[PDB]
Amino acid sequence: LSTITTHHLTVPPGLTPEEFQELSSSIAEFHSYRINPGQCSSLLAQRIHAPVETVWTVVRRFDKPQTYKHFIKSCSVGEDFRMTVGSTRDVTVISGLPAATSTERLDILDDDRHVTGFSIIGGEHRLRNYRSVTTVHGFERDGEIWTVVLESYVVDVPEGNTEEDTRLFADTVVKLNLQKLASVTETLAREAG
Amino acid sequence: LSTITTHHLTVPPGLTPEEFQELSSSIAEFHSYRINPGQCSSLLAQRIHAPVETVWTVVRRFDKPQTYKHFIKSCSVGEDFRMTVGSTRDVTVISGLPAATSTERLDILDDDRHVTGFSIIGGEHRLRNYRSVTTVHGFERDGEIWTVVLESYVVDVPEGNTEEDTRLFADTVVKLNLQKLASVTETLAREAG
Ligand SMILES: O=C(O)/C=C/c1ccc(O)c(O)c1
Ligand SMILES: O=C(O)/C=C/c1ccc(O)c(O)c1
Repeated sequence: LSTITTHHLTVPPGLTPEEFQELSSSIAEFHSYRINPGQCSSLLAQRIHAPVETVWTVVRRFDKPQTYKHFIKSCSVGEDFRMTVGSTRDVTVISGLPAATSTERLDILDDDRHVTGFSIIGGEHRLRNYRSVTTVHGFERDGEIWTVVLESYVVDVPEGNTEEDTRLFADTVVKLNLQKLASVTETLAREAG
Repeated sequence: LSTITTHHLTVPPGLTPEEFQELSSSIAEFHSYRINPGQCSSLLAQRIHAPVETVWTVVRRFDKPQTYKHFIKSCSVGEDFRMTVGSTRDVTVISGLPAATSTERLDILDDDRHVTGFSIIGGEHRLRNYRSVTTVHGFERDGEIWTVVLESYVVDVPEGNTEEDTRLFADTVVKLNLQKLASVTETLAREAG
């Protein structure tokens, strides 16, 4: 039947053991899921040479995912949008197929603890019933400062797909978007303002 | 009926007018196509802070596209592969769909002029009858050296797609792969060896 993910028990790629030891409690709290047959789940990590709040200022902008994600043709939130849990956005993904819309709901937004997350609630693409959580974490050593971003998801494996089929695709997309996040926020950090 | 592409008559994004003026003859020679209704074509450019031959050493490796492209699960050329025009490779693309194979043929390989190109000759994906050409070009100013990579393609627009549907997708993939090429070759340059 259902099982618990083990992301919080091993070092994900792109994290050092030292970083993992500081983050294991956060991974248990925010990046653990109860999964069912036909679902898969992964945890990805990205080190960023910028302060936490600089990274968080970009991560938290639910209305502007194109600021750090690839393959976004457009994203609309409509008038009267407030940055509050329950809000939705309509994302049009660059897919090489006829353009549709992924409708996504903001599930979590904690500016104190630097946690956000969302669910895909409709849209006809390769990530059915996708739900993800992103957390942002600060590190220091001898006055030097960096950030780690953790992003996990659960998603349905489509009929005819292997788990590897779906997991490798979703991991690749998340990893590439985190690399964009790292580039964008490192530029913001180096330029101050 | 058929028309000629105009890539050689305007500055593509990511190129300066000065760079374009030095490259317009190469764009006419290597990045111009006769296209038909139902096809689209684009030219993309990427500046790289590395010497031409450093970039070319990576660009030319037809057997190892994963060295600079994203979304490659595997690539096989089989025993007795020689780097010669007419050779093929089997590329398995990370697609979130059940894994298949894009069979691709090496169309051009000129180590003197730094031109290569390939065609997708089978594979059941979003880039039917895709053909592309990549050229690598050196620039100098006051002893400083850089490279521009130009990559163009022609591809079929699937039934039900708009030209923008296909062109935005193919452009995004090419642009992201060129960014990876820039990162990989800039690292090779900075480390020498
Ligand atoms: O390629 C697909 O099949 C879907 C990709 C996708 C779907 C929803 C998003 O928010 C997003 O950034 C990417
Ligand atoms: O996403 C698709 O539909 C196909 C992508 C694709 C197809 C062939 C390649 O060589 C490649 O790098 C990517």
